[PDB]
Amino acid sequence: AESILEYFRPYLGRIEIMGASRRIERIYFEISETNRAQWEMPQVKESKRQFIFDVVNEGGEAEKMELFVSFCEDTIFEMQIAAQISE
Amino acid sequence: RLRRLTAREAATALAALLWAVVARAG
Amino acid sequence: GELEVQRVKFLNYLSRNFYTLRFLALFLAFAINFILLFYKVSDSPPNMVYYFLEESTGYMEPALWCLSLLHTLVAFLCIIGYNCLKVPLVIFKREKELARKLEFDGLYITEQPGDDVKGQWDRLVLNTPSFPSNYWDKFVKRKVLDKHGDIFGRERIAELLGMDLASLEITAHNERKPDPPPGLLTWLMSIDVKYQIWKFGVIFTDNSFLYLGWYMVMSLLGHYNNFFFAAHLLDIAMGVKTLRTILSSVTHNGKQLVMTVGLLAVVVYLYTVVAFNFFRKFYNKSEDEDEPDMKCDDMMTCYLFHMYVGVRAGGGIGDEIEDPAGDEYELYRVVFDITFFFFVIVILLAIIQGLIIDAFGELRDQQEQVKEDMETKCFICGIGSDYFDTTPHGFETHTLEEHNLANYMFFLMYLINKDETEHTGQESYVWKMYQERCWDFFPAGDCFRKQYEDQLS
Amino acid sequence: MVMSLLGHYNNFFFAAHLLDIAMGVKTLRTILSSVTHNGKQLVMTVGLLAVVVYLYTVVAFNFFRKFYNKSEDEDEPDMKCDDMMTCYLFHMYVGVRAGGGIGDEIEDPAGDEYELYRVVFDITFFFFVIVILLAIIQGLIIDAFG
Ligand SMILES: [Ca+2]
Repeated sequence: AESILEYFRPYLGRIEIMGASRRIERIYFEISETNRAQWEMPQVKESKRQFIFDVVNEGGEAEKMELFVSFCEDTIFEMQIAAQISE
Repeated sequence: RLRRLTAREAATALAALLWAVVARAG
Repeated sequence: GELEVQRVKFLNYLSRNFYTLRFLALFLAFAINFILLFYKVSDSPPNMVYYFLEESTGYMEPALWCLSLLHTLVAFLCIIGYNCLKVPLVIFKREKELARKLEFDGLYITEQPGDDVKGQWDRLVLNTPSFPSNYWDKFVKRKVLDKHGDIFGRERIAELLGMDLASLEITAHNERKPDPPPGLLTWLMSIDVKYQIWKFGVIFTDNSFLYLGWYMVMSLLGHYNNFFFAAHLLDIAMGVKTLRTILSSVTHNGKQLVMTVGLLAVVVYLYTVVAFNFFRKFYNKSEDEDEPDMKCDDMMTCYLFHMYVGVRAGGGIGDEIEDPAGDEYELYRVVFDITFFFFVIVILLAIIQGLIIDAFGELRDQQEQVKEDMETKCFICGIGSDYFDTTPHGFETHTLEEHNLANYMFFLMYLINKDETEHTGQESYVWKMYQERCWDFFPAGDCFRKQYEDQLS
Repeated sequence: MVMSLLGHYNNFFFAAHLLDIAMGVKTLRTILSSVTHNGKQLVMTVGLLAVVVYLYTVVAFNFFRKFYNKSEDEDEPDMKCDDMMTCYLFHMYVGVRAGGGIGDEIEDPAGDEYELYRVVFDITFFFFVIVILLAIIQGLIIDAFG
């Protein structure tokens, strides 16, 4: 089953979590058919370059990761309105 | 042309600037 | 109302390519300013007249006036594109922080509102019925009531945060719900005009919006017979990243030199009065056969003289003064002159030059620290690349199958399109934990292998 | 080779043979390669120099035209602030090479009219080209050895 994996690698997303078990595991899931392709956009890829800049020059407690989720919530809203503009 | 600045007017403006700068960290 | 769809569809074209439209200003600014370098003033109309000299070519006709409006029009559409593409999010940024504030904090309720710049203005939206008009959550008023309405005067909380008759209408919207027809272009004035003022206040406080708008006013003002079109070059040519560091350097240390240059103005003052009291008879600029122009006559005239010549002399005050070879006070001036040389030119100017150059001593370093973290840290879990270089490509593969800080946004996006029933035994685990906004689920120190070190490589 | 062949003309082309080989010394190569190493940096910076003077070029040509006055004997047909390009050429042929600011080859600003305006123009020129910008350009080249 080599051909199954290659055609699904652009549709397999991985993650590592740490909680409720005092140990780390892996969780898999299919992503999408359109979101993965649309995420590669010059509109957003410049923003993350600014984003990765801010997280590193100022560093403290877990609030560093807090704003990281905040960016993710903000990022999809940019992506949400993006689909409403393109014909 | 523009307004003609006499010595006293510029002196007062610049001295007010200097005193404001000092008083903001005085 | 038929053209309304086309009008909106027309705006879609503008917002499709905004940065490209902005780029035309750069090239157009050169030509309108490059050819401006052929002016020739004359005392004769083609009072004085700012005559314009042209070349043999047929252009630089009054089409420059058409070129002038051409520069403004391409900027004019940028207003609409910015207003239609860059500011549905500016509202969202302020919307989210206040809603997230109200979930955890009761500053507007418990203690006092914040010495309240950009926060005092926020009290307006509390009574506006259309607060969640942009944010994802549209039920924030009910969560805040649950946690703080009972512990306080429930009517007071139900009054301050809006809820028009909702104290008894909270349970009213539970039996059924009809669907009224849309009344667009008929009852449009029946909107929260008070909230509209709140939106505009945020717009006029935006850093980016003013700068682009500030670009407009000169373009309109440039249509006067003047050279205002040159100013368009400066405020946009700064858009280059490496150029921005140079100009921002003086801004970065602005709080430091402002107190230092002041010391320069007082040291010269000491040297100003001492010469005006004793060395008055030596300045003597000596115009032909008479000397009515003595810089050491008025208290302010002598002061203006030194910082118009002395600090720009480059070599000390003893370069535009008369000869100190006279018998009287011969040894005193060299004390005055040499001490001047050390205590302004050699030292103070070097210090001022030192701070500005030292600004690059920090700004350049910040452009390198953003590269070393990428080579060592993954920014996700508290591990460097040292353990990942034990195996070949171990840090390289760590960015593809381990946490790549990119699949996470996809992972969250999958959650919205999945019902609460279909969540797995762990997908629902993070979803509840996400809502209470803790962030302990991130690895932070271990990625699938440190806990699995001795068990199996 | 080509200069050696071309050097047979009655000319001094033989001097160029010295430069391109005397660089063969290792410690000398570092010096000459220093400007090459940071070439991508100063090229965008020196451009900012050419535009800042342009701002000061137009402002004087519009207001301070009647002060330059190089004043050849008994007549003044040679005013640097007459043509749009002539004034521009004047500043970067004298002002940046003056070493002390533009107020070293200009006439006396002691006149009653606009007396306090020139010192604003003159002093601001001193800070924003000679003190800072030239130091920055010198800074990058010396930092190449760093
Ligand atoms: Ca289930």
